[PDB]
Amino acid sequence: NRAPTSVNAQEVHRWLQSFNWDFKNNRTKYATKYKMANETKEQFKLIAKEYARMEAVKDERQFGSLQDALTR
Amino acid sequence: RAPTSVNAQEVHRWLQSFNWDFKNNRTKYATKYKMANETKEQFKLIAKEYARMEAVKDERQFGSLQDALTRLNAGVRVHPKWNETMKVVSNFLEVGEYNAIAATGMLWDSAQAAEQKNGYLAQVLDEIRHTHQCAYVNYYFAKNGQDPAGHNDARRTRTIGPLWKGMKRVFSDGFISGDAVECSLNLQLVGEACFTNPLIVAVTEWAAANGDEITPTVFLSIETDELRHMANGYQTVVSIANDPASAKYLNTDLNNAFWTQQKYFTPVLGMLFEYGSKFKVEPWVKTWDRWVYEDWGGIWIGRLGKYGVESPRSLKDAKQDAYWAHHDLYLLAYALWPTGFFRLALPDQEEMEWFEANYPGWYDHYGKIYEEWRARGCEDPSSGFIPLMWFIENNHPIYIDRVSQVPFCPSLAKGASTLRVHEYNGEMHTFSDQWGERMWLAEPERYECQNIFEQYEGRELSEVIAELHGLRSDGKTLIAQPHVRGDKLWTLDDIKRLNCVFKNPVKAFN
Amino acid sequence: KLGIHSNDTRDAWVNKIAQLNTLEKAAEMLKQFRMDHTTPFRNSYELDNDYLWIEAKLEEKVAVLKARAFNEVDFRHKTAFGEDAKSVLDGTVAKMNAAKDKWEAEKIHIGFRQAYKPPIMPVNYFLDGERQLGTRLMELRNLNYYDTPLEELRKQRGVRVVHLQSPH
Amino acid sequence: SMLGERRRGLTDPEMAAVILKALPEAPLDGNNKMGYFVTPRWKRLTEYEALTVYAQPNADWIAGGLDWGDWTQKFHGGRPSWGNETTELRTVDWFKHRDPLRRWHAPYVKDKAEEWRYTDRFLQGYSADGQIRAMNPTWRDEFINRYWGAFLFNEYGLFNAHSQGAREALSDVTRVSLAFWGFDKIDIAQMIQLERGFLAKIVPGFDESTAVPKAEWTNGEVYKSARLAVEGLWQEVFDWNESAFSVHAVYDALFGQFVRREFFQRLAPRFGDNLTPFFINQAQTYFQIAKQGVQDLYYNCLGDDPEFSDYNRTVMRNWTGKWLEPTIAALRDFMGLFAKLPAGTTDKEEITASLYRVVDDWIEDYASRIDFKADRDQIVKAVLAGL
Amino acid sequence: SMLGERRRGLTDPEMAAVILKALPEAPLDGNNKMGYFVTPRWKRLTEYEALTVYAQPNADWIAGGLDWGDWTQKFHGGRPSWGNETTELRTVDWFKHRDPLRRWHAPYVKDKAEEWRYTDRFLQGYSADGQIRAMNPTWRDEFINRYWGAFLFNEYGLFNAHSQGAREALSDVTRVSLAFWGFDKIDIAQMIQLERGFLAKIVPGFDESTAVPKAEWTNGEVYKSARLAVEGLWQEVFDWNESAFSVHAVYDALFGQFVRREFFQRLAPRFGDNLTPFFINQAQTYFQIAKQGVQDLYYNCLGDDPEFSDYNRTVMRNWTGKWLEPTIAALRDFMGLFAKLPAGTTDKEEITASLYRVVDDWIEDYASRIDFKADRDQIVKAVLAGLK
Ligand SMILES: [Ca+2]
Ligand SMILES: [Ca+2]
Ligand SMILES: [Ca+2]
Ligand SMILES: [Fe+2]
Ligand SMILES: [Fe+2]
Repeated sequence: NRAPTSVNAQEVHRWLQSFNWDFKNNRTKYATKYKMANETKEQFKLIAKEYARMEAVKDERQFGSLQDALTR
Repeated sequence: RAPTSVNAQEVHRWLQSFNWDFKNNRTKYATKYKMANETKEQFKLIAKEYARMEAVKDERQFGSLQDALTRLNAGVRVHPKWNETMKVVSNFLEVGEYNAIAATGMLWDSAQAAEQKNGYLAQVLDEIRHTHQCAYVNYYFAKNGQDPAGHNDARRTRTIGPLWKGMKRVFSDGFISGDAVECSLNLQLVGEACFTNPLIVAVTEWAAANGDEITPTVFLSIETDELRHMANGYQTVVSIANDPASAKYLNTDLNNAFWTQQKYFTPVLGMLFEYGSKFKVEPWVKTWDRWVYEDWGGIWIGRLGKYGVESPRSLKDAKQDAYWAHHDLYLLAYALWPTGFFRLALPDQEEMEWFEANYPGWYDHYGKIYEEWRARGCEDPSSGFIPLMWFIENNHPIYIDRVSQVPFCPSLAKGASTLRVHEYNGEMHTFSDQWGERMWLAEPERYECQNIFEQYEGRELSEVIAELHGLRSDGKTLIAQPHVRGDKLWTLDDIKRLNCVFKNPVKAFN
Repeated sequence: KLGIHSNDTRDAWVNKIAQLNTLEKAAEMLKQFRMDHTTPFRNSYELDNDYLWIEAKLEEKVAVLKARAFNEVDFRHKTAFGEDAKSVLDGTVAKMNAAKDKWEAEKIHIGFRQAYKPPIMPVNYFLDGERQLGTRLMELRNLNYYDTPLEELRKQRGVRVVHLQSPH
Repeated sequence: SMLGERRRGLTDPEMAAVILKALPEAPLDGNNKMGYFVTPRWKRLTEYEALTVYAQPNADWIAGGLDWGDWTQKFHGGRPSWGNETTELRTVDWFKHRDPLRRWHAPYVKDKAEEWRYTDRFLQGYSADGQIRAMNPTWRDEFINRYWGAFLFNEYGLFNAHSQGAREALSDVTRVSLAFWGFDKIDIAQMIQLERGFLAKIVPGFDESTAVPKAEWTNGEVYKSARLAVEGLWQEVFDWNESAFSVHAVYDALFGQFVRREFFQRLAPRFGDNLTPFFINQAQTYFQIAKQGVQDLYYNCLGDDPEFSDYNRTVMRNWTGKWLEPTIAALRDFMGLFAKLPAGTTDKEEITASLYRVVDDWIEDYASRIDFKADRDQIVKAVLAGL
Repeated sequence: SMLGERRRGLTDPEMAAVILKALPEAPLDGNNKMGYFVTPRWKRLTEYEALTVYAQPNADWIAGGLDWGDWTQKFHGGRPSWGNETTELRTVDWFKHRDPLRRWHAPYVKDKAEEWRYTDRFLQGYSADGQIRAMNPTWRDEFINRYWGAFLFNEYGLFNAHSQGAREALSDVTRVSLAFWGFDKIDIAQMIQLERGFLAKIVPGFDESTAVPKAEWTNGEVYKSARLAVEGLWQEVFDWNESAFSVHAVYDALFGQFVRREFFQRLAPRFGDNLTPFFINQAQTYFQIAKQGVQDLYYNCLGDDPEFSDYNRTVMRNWTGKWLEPTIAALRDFMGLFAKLPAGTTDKEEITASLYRVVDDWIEDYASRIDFKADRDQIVKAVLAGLK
């Protein structure tokens, strides 16, 4: 009942494909000979918050090495 | 609608008023002094800002460790002797950091002013950070080093040897047992200001000289937290400078605190630096003089003069006993090498020349002895020789000071050789100096620590080692070793065959 | 069976304390144990290497018994012996503040510990005394701490000097 | 110089060559796991456990200790540095405790720092977005400034109650948790002041001075029994376990939770105040964090100790009963605060439902763990009988 | 092996010795400041500026560019990779813009990451604390699930309106700010879904499917004009500045602020909903962060351009008038939602006052900066017409 619960990126991404909707002018603004399929999927189920966290962790180690040990 | 917020100082301005008066609003610990309830702190921090300033440091530190340092194999390309020395340095300091948590928790309970309490509190958290930092050094060297044994289990294997007992006296019990103010003096006024602070930096220097970039990364970060602790100790004095009891007790608790800390670090640190390294940074005699006499005894203590603080009366004594102290102790440490959790090495030719150059007379005493032990095979497991046997053969008993727990051998020492033996209510006691003797005489119930000869009396050496897990993963090879090479490592059987059985040296006076 | 953490002498006491089944007996054996093996005034040092561990193993037995023999009010204000915690506290503190010197003050403090250390006296009262008693003991001891030369101090302590050696 | 004068053994050709020459062919032991001898609480030993368990040098005479012998230096009188004598509770091993959140210093300051920096950003957005315009003026200048502020002294008092425990805790895992529980409390008190300081910047006649909230705390009437219960848990208790148990599994779980969650967190939103809840969101996150640790120590470890299960539960039921009374008293006094609220703010039907929420949660999370038979109806009645 | 096979020049004795021997006695230039030639906005050059300004290889024919010559490869037809032709606005230097928060990638993901971890901590504390118990059922199932939910599509559309600008922005500083304004919008849309997903876990029967919120957005009346405006801003605007300006300095500044702050942020608390405001706090924080950047680019840099100030203001006034009508229509339809609330929730006076708050803030923070003559009561009366 009152068990610590939360929501992750994959759980939100499950519904991301539905965010786009139809309307006459919903089309690319760029010239192209091709037509990208309306239901193409992506390999990684990310959302903005999770993308930022994983990149932030990388930055920490990188800049940490640069500013501390490598400089010393 | 300008973007607005609030910082730490703005909240801290009202921190002092957080405490309110009421009958039982007083310290729960016995003390002779009275800390002014209107004492202020130097750094205006709140819990959240504190966490942020520390989190930023962690970022750099762990970033360097996990990334660049690991990619450079920094955990391995370190001189064998230093890999071993760090097992002791990191873990022994770890307990100092850990008890400092309880110590400052006691100081926090002692302070009456909200701000003074907040200063101590900041240290409580720092000491927790430092405990985990020292823990991480051992953890990293165990995970990525040339010899994990000892680094991976010091918390239990350190209980086998005698050097650990004295460490607990200065960095465990000395930090938390007694008048809060006395503990404050052992930890902050003397411990950190005189030794800890300079030690941490010096260690990073010796570490770098011997290829160790792991320790500098961690220890230099610990170093950045020290200014808040200095202020705490300084503020401790300011807090009681007005109380009349201060003029009656401050100088004796300080002197006792000074003697207590130097008694252990004077010999131990010089030993770890000069004998636990290949490349030297600076002769310990020079270092000690600058730290204890020039910086602490002079500049630091001098600034507390306006508060009635006087230079420790036992200072002259400390300097006389100091010169050969670390050289004398290494002889005992190496002679009892099977009781440690680290591998030791005898000085090589370059080192012997270095020791003689910096300590005229070193060779004729210590040098000849080490060459004698080596030629006799103290490094070879098939020799059946452990230097402790040489002490017995030549009638050079080794005692443990009842107070400081520091091992001493009066018949061989080139340094202090005084010995006072007393009997009281069916128990013998051995002391190595007049200050420690007074401490026991005046406070016998404060010092009942059993020494290793008492606990191990009648026990065969290999049994004690096996029982306290002094073995490596294969369950046969000893953690401790009389050399730092990769072959010819001593095993429990090599020790068992020596038929070495401990005896209490004090019983010879019966 | 010799050993540091596990030895015959220790196994001997565990079986002994196990025979206990009365708060009275248990509490009494603890009070007596502390008189026989703790502090510089112990009756003997025969259990020097095991008394600290054995004591705790006794305290446990007494603790469990006192919990099943006392009521909520007493477990908090009454000693295992039946005394009234607060009374004992204020009394001992009275004597301490009256003590004429450090020699007298130390006897009171140490004696207090040997007799009322938990599970005997409730922790709250005990540590409260430890706070007041210790304060007085130090005030008397640390006054002119270095005045008395070692020769005399040794006499005052009543120690039997067996050997003195000093080149300087 | 560009190269510096100090030569480093890792990069200096000469020194490095010497070091490499002295190195063994392979590690002198394949066991590269620090803390390997520690009994894992979960599948595999965690970093939290390795870096924490056994840092405390306890000897075997202190349940769990791995060292031997007496301490090297003790208090005048003979009191040990650490000893069984500082707490009524007994156990087979003081190192059994484990923070469910596995917090050692690093993760701990990382989380609080993120909170600090987000807090700063939030305040900059709130003020820039003019959201203060929709906040009830009476609620701000009277209930936030006086009554909410006064509650900071309650939290501050609970904070200080941890001082002795920081010094007496019998293990490392327990000392770290205790320290963090106490630090989070002072944080909350400083956040209450932070909000008052923020209001002072965006509201022309608002005074951040603690004078008003302090007098309300010291000489007030709403928190009178509350303060009394605080001065007692802090300065009258000398048993570190009693102080931590009583403060977290009794008082703050009933009083504290009602005041924070059932009064301000419930009523503030009705006065157009999303500011205060922003800070209470933190206090609640912290309360729930600490709770997991409190439960693991007193129930999972002590209350269910293979040898002192019955004994410890008895002692805790004793403590629960001992402080359940001063707590209920602290509540009743607080109830008198509803009378100063504007008409129609809330009715007796709501407060009764909120109280049962606190009481029921308390029973489910604490009381029932030590087999303490508490009567929900009587408790609510006892407290509710103070409007 | 313990040592490894690969020898490194920094640590390998032989290789390092070779390297050290070739080194000069001191640096071959004392100017160790990357980007020293960049005109600092503040006292000293910032890390943000050094790592960002002039990263874009523009030639001098695109205002402020330091390179020369035509692009190496253009579109079929001849359209340049980047060119002045992609926006009506003109300036002396496209590199003048500065994000007042000085956000380059590292600081940006750092803050969002902090917000993500705290959010997860908050939800775990909220659910464990059982605070959901006091939330009005109707507000939750009807207004949060359907109406707040439908708003995710509004934010998603505004996010997508930034796609062309990400490609056409004429400088590094503008592209980075634009990218971050857009990324913050998709984040909000995802946080609205996150909340619905959360409620679905702690409330039996709550369906996190987007079907209902989407049907409200695509076919409902309350958001009809909002959707029409968003579809236009996103797909009918080919000018990257008209898009960014109209989105942030017109539509979202008026409609967006009203929905988020004057409806949900303002009313949720009245129904025991401290959950939704937790996320709206993030949205408002993001809105205010973007506002500073939007103001610097359009007012400080373009609207006050020493050479094209008058011109740019004329163009932005033009865009404001163009998008203000569709925005009023969006707000007007949104007024229909108030009739759906339980009687007594709010009244016409509160609604009107809240409308004036948004309009007055817009006139102060945006309209007045370009001398757009906005009539506050005329705008509000036009919107109130939608009150059913
Ligand atoms: Ca319509
Ligand atoms: Ca009205
Ligand atoms: Ca008008
Ligand atoms: Fe430290
Ligand atoms: Fe320190």
